[PDB]
Amino acid sequence: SAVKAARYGKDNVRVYKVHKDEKTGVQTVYEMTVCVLLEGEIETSYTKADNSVIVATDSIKNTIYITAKQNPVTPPELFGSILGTHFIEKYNHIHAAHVNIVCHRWTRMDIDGKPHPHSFIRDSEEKRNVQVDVVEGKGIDIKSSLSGLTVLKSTNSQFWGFLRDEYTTLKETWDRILSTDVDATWQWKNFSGLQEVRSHVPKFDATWATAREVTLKTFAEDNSASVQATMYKMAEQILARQQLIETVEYSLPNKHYFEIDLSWHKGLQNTGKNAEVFAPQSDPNGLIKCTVGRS
Amino acid sequence: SAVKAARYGKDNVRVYKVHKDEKTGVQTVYEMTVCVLLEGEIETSYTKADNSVIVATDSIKNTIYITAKQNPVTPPELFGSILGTHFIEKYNHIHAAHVNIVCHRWTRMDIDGKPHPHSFIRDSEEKRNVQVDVVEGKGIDIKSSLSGLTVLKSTNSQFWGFLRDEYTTLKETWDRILSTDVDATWQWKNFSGLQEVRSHVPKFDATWATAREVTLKTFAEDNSASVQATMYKMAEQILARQQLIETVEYSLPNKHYFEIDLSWHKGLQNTGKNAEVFAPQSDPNGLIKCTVGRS
Amino acid sequence: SAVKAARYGKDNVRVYKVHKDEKTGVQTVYEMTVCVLLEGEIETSYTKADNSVIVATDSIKNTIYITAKQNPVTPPELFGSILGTHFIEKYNHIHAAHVNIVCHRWTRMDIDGKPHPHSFIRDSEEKRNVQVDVVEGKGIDIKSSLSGLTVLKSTNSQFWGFLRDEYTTLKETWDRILSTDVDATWQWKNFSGLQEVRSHVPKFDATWATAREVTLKTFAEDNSASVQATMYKMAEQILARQQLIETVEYSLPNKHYFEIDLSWHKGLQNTGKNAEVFAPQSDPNGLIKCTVGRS
Amino acid sequence: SAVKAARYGKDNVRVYKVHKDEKTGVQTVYEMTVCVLLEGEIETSYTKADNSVIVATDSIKNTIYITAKQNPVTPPELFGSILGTHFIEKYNHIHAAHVNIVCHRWTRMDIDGKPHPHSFIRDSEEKRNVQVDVVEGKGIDIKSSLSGLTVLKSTNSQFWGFLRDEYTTLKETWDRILSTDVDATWQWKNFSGLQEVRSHVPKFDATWATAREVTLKTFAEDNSASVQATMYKMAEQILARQQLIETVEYSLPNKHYFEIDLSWHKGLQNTGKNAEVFAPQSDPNGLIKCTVGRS
Ligand SMILES: O=c1[nH]c(=O)c2[nH]c(=O)[nH]c2[nH]1
Ligand SMILES: O=c1[nH]c(=O)c2[nH]c(=O)[nH]c2[nH]1
Ligand SMILES: O=c1[nH]c(=O)c2[nH]c(=O)[nH]c2[nH]1
Ligand SMILES: O=c1[nH]c(=O)c2[nH]c(=O)[nH]c2[nH]1
Ligand code: NA
Ligand code: NA
Ligand code: NA
Ligand code: NA
Repeated sequence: SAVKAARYGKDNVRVYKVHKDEKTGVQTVYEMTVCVLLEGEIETSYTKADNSVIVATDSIKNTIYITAKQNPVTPPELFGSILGTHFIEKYNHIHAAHVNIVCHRWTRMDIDGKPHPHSFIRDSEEKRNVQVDVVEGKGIDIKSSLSGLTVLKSTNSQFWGFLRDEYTTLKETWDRILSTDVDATWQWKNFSGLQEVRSHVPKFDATWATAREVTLKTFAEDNSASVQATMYKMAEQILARQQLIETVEYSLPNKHYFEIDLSWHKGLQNTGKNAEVFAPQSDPNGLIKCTVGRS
Repeated sequence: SAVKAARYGKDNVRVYKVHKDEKTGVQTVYEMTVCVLLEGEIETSYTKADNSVIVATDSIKNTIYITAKQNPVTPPELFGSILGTHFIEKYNHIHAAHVNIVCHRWTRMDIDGKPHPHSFIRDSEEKRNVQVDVVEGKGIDIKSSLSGLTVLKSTNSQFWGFLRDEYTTLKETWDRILSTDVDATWQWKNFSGLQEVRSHVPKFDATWATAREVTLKTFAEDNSASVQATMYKMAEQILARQQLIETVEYSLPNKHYFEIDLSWHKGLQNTGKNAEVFAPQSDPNGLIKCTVGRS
Repeated sequence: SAVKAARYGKDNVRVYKVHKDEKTGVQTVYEMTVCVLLEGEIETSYTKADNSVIVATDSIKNTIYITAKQNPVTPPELFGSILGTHFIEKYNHIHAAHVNIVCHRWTRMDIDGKPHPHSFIRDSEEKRNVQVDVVEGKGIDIKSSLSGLTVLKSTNSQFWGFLRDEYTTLKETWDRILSTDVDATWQWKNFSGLQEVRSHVPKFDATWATAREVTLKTFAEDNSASVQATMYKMAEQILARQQLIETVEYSLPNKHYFEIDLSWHKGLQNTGKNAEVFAPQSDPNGLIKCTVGRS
Repeated sequence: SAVKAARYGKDNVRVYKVHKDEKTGVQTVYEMTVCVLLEGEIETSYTKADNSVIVATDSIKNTIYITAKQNPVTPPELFGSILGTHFIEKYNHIHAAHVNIVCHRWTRMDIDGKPHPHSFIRDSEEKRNVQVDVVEGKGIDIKSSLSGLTVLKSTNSQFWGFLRDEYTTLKETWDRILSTDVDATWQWKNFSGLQEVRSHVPKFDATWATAREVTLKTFAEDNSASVQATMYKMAEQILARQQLIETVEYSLPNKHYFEIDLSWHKGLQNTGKNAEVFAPQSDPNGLIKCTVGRS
C-alpha cells in the first residue's frame, strides 16, 4: 500500500476581528470559522511515523490568528488567499493550502433610526463563504458562495408538463408555494497568485452583492416553471454581470408545503383556490442542482 | 401507585397560513410550530388501558389545522387562546389545554426598493413564541416571548468589582465584548377567558414590539456593569410600558470572546488596548437569569 | 420594579476525568457536561450594579474542575451534591446551588473478546443525568434521569377504542410500530444534606440500572394498549423496586411510522397484514407524559 | 451561457422495512435515509422550461418505496445498485443515477439474556453508508463507509518530533488522550453492472465488518505516533483483507482534551503524570485525511 492522497490541518477555528476608528468612534466587526488543510511532501508522517514533516495543526491555528492580526480579514477571498499563500511560501515541502472560510453576519444595529457605532445583530444564519485553493505553481483557485438564504413565495410557482408513467402520482399544478434554502457558488477564473487576487479586490464584494441581488429578484419575479428554469435564469445573469467568473453553481432544495384536504370536516374547503392552511414538510425534499458555464 | 400528573397531545405540528388580498394582490404568510398538550380526567388511559377518554393526538393535530383555517393565526396569543379554549369547551372531561406556539419569520422582500406582494425571506432564526395555558374555571394564562435574538457589542461592556477568593482567576476588565442570545418573556395578568383575551388583541403585537425595541436599545446604549444590571434595566422599562404585564423574565448566556496573547510571536501586541483578534468560545458560557416584578 | 427571582452561573462546562489503576493498568473514564446556577442575596448585582455579591461564573467554572479533581465524579448524584454543598457552605450569602449534570457514555471496548484497559466507545447518545438542588436549610433534592434512549418495536403495539367525533380521522389499529425516545426521571425523597446522600451512594447506580432494565423489558414485552398504559407499567415497577423514590416521570414521543399504500402501482399490497415498507415521520409526533406517585 | 452539469432528484427520503419470519416469529427491521439524483438529457428543463424530460422528484420518491417493497434493502450496496439501475434502464434519456444511502442502527434487544423477536435499540448514531453511482455504459461505482463512530483512548497516544518554528507553541507529549469520530470509506473496483454486483453480495457485509474491526483494534492497540500513522495502519490492513477494494479513505478529527493547570489553587497538581481532570474542547479540532491505494 501507498498514500494516494493526503491533506491535514485545523478545522472549526473561530475568529473574530474588530476595526476601531479612532477619529469617529465607529467600530466594525467580522466573525468567521476557518479551516486550513495542507498538502505536500508529508506522506512519511503516515507511513513511517515521521512527524518532522508535520506543521502541527496547533501551529496552523496560531498562524490563522496571526495572519488575521496582520492583514485585512475582508473580503474573505483576499484573506484566504493571503493565508494559503503563506503556507506554501513559508514551508518548502508544503505545496498546497486549502482554505475554507464561513463568514457570519454581524449587521450594525439601527437605534432610534441612526446606525450604532459598536452594536450588531445577527440578521440570519445566511453565510458568505469562500473556498480558496492555493497550489504551488498553479496559482489560486477561488470559489465564492452564499448559503443558508431561506426564502418563500406564496404564489407564482408552477409545475406541470413533467413525465407521467406508472410511477407517477403527483398532480400537475399551476399555482403552488415555492420555498428553498439558496446555496449559490461563483467560480473565479484561476489567479496566478496573490498579486492577481489583489488586483481584483473590489470585485469580490461587488460580485457577492450581485449574486444575492439577482437571486432574490429572480426568485421574487419569475413566474417559475420549475426550480430548474428559475435557477438557470439566476446563473445566466450572474455570468453576464461578472466576466471574471467562469461558472455559477446552484444547489436548491424544494422544501415542500402540502395542501391539507379538510373537506372531511364539515365540508371545509382548503384546497386549490381555497387553499389557505398548509403543512410544511420537513422531509423528503426535492434537490435540484446545476452548473452553468459560458457558451 | 397512582397518577399524580398527566398531559398528552401532539408536538411539532408545522403550520403555514396565507392571507390573500383579492383587491390588492398582496399576500401575507404565517408559519408556526404548534404543540398542544391536554389534561383532564384521563388517568384511566394510563392505569386501566381505557382509551375511551383519549382525544387522539392525531385528532388534536387535525383540530390545529381546522382552527387555523377558521380563525386568525395572528397574534399568536389570540390563536393559542382560541385553540386551547376549544378543547376545554368541546370535551367535558378535558380541563386544561397547554398551547405552545413558535412563530417563524417570513419578512416581505424588498425588490428594487418596493415591497413584493408574495415573496418573503427568513431574516433570522429569531422566534416569537407563546405559552398559553387554558385551565377550566381558571381562565387563560399567557406567557409571550422572543428568543434566538443574537447580538454583539464590541465595547461598552465592563466587569469588575466581583468577589475574589482562592477560586478566582478572572481578571477585572473595563472594556470587553458582550454577546448573547436573548430569551425574554413577559407574563400577562390572568385573563378570565377568551372574551378578555380578545378585548386586548392590539396589545399583543405592540408589547412584543416594545420588548424587542427596549432589548435592543438598552443593549446598544447601556455601558454595561454586568449582564445582571443590563438585563434588569430592560425588564424595568418593559414593565413601565405595559401595565397588563405582571413579570418579565430574561435568560441570557454570556457568549465569551477571549483575547489572544500573540506576544510570543514577534512581540505582536493583541491584548488590552491593542486587542483586535479574538477567539469566540463555544463553551462554556455564563448563564444569567432573572424574573422582575412590580414593587 | 423589584427582583422576584434570580439565578446565575456557568453552563456547558465540559469535564473529563480519568482514573488509573497503578496495579492493574486499567483506566476508567468519565465525561460530563455541567451547569451550576446559584441563588442568594444577589439582587443588588441586578439593581445597583453591585458586583461584590457576584461569585464570578468563571470562578464557578474553576470550582467545578477543582471539585472534580478532589472528589469522585461518580455517581453523578453524589458529585452534584458535593459541588452544590460547596457553594452554599463557602459563601454565606449564597443560599441555593442548582447543579445539572449530563453524563456521556464511554463504554470500554472489547477487542478480540477481552476488555481493553484504556480504549472506549460512545455506544450512543443516550445520557444519564442528574438535577441536584442544594438549598440552605432545606437539604438536597435530587432528580435522576435517563434520556435519549431510542427504541422501536415492530409489532405488539395497538391503539383502538379512542374517542371518535367530527375531528377524528385516525383508523383504529391492532398492530402498529411503536418507536420512542425515552426520557425517564426518578425523584428521590429529600435528603437532609450531604451526609444523607453519602449514606445511600450504592443506590444511585442500582436505581439507574433498574430504571433502564424496567424500561427496556416492559417496552419489549408489553403488548401495548397505548403509550399511556405502557409507560405507567414502567413507572409502577420502578416505584416498587426503590422505596427511596417518591415519583417517576416519563416523557415519551410517539415517533410515527406510517403505512404506504402502493396499490396504485401494479396493485402492490403494502398495507395491513402486507405492510413491509413504511415512511418514518419526522414530525409531527405524539407527546405523552405522566408523573406517577405512590397511592 | 449553457448547462455544464446538472443533477436533480429527491433527498432525505426516510425508509423503514420489516421482514417477518412466519415460522419463527422473528422480525427484523431496516431503516435508511435515501437520496437519488439523476443525470441525463435534461438540460432543456433548465434552459427552455421543458418539463417533459423531468422524471418528477415525487416519482423518484415513489420509486424508492416501490423498489424497497420488491427487493432486499440489505446490503445497502445491493439495494442502491438495483435502484440506480432501474432509473437508467427505465428512462432512455437518463444516463446516470446517484444513490446515497444512510443506514440507521436498529440492534435487536436482549431481554433477560435472550434476543427479543421484535424489539430494537438504537445503539448509537454510528451510520453505515453507501454512495452508488450507476452510469450508463460505465457500470456501477460503489463507495462504502462507516461514520459517526466515536472513540477515545486515555493513554498510548503520543505526538512529538513535529516541525518547530516561530509559529509553534505546542509542547511535545509522550502521553495524551486521543478521541475521534471515525469516517472510513472503502472504494470498490468498478462493477460492469448489476449482475457483477450481485456476484459479490456476501462481500459487502463482510468488508464492512472487517473495516469496523480493524478500525477499533488498531485504535485500541496502536501506541500512536500521530493520527496520520494510526489511520494509515488501518487502511493498510483493510486493503490486505479485501482485494476487490481499490482504495481506503479516512477522515479523522482530533477532538482535543486539554490539561487543566490547577496549581494556582492550593498547589493542586493536575498536569503531566498527575493529570486526571481535563477540558474537552468543542473547537477547534485537527482534521486529518488520507486516501491509501495499493503500491
Ligand atoms: O420544480 C420542480 N422540479 C422538479 O423536478 C420536481 N419534481 C417534483 O416532484 N416537484 C418538482 N418541482
Ligand atoms: O456580566 C457578567 N456577569 C457575571 O456574573 C460574570 N461572571 C463572569 O465570570 N463574567 C461575568 N460577566
Ligand atoms: O398510544 C397512543 N396514544 C395516543 O394518545 C395516541 N393518539 C394518537 O393519535 N395515536 C396515539 N397512540
Ligand atoms: O496526531 C496529531 N497530528 C497532527 O498533525 C497534530 N497537529 C497537532 O497540533 N496535534 C496533532 N496531533
Ligand atoms: Na512550498
Ligand atoms: Na372541559
Ligand atoms: Na450560604
Ligand atoms: Na437510460
